[PDB]
Amino acid sequence: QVQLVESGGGVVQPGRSLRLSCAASGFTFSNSGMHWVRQVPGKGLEWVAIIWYDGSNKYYADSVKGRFSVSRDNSENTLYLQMSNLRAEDTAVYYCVRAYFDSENLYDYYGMDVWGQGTTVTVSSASTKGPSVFPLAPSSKSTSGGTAALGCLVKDYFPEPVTVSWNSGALTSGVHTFPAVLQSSGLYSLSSVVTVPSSSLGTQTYICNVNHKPSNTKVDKKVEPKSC
Amino acid sequence: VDPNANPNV
Amino acid sequence: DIQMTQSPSTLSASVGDRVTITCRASQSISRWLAWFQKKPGKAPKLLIYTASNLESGVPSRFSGSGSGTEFTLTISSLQPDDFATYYCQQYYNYWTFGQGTKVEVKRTVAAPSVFIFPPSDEQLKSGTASVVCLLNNFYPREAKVQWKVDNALQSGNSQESVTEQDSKDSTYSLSSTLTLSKADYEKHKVYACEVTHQGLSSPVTKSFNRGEC
Repeated sequence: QVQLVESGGGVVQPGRSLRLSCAASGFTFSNSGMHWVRQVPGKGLEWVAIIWYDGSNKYYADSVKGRFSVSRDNSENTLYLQMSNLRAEDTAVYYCVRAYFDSENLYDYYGMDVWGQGTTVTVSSASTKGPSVFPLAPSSKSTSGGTAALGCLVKDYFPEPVTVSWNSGALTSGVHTFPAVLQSSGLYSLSSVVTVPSSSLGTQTYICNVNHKPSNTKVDKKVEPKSC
Repeated sequence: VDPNANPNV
Repeated sequence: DIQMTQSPSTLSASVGDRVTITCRASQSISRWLAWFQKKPGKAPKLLIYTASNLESGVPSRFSGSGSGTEFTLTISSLQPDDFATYYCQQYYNYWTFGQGTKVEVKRTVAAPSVFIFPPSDEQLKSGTASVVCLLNNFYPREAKVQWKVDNALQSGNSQESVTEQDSKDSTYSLSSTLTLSKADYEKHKVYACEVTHQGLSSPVTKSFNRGEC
């Protein structure tokens, strides 16, 4: 039952600071070295920092050296990562990772074993904004045989995430809510498309529900067919 | 101290 | 300064297939190599440590070998739980990971269904025009979507998003969003996306004219 739970993730503007925490349970936190690993969107996994069991030794990756500080509080079973002078490239999912621990610890060089589920840190000068939901209207251009496509464009929201729900009763061959894309404005955007029977386009009602909790926005939009 | 050496007790 | 390279980048396989993925190091790391498994939305899990030793609870179908610069991870019989991404990690000089290797579900080539959506009038009233091109249920994932405005190939004004592989039909779905200003949208009349895929004998073009809808 070795369990590592990250906390403190969220939005932080560039040049500012944020501290992450990691709650350790199921093992002796005081007896284990700990790691921080991050995965920048698109880029692969990269090691951030390591701290010794007693806090006496700390090493960092060159990309975060001089801006990031790793700490621990063995009396509270908590690991810390103080991030300062944050840049957009520091936007990533940060994982709390335990160093390799064995009872017959006769090893020379040590890696990592148990990871936490991770927390997301979004570094941007953008402000919290609810999305604008626009209809992707069905038409002959979005119909192929007995299957038609329609959807909703969820545009210009920050931060992540949003939840797009389609109404029950919308006969659906498949719902594809695409991963978000970061636009040049620093705002996110996604589409949620659904395949429906072409027979029901002139009768069935199709409504998408977009809920953006950070802005407390819950918007429903009906997608109506066009003559095209 | 080698950063890859044993970081545990 | 130890780089880890993995081949292949994407591996297509089926249930029961013997799967082998290779990891190379820029220098000799002896056996100080580890293999991790990460399924989407879930945290990485350590499968193999010291190049070849299996971790506790890891199924015996997983196997690892190598010493020095070249390493391999082998799954003798591929199970449904084994479809994920695998990373190798060296722990000799700091900790660096490979770019990852995704094990996807092999299936027959499936051509994409191409749909195009014109901008809504509500979005045009906000001063921006987004045209969306949908590629639905296709395989393999490699697909080329090109935007043409008045038969002029567009660069820099589109962004694409692809879904993960759906367990139902082992297919992918892709969207391409062309974003223009209302001033530029009304300058031109013809809008089209061209899709090039292995399941298509010729590039498929769906188009629409501003004002027809």
